[PDB]
Amino acid sequence: MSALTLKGTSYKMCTDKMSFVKNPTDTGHGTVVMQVKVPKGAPCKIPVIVADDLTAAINKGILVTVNPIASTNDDEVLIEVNPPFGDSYIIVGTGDSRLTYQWHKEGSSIGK
Repeated sequence: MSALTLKGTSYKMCTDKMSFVKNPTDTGHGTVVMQVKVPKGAPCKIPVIVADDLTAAINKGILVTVNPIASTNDDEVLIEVNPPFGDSYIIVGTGDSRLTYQWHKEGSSIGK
């Protein structure tokens, strides 16, 4: 939700081929912890989104740590995210270059 900084407000997009160096994992502390990479051509404030739609038409979840910036185009980094209760797809990137990872939090379609 745009009630906090990094959600649809403004960023210099990454559009070169991103990846997870570590998939998101539910900490039980209210957070989902991942590692991500950018490879070349990309000065960017790395677009971290959370959706129900695989494309970030919805803009559900919050950045728990700082939203980082690729100042070397190969930059890779620790990020934590926070969905609300229930379903999500964590999304890393913009362009065809973006990836996603499915996560459900307790209380909608499953109990954990």
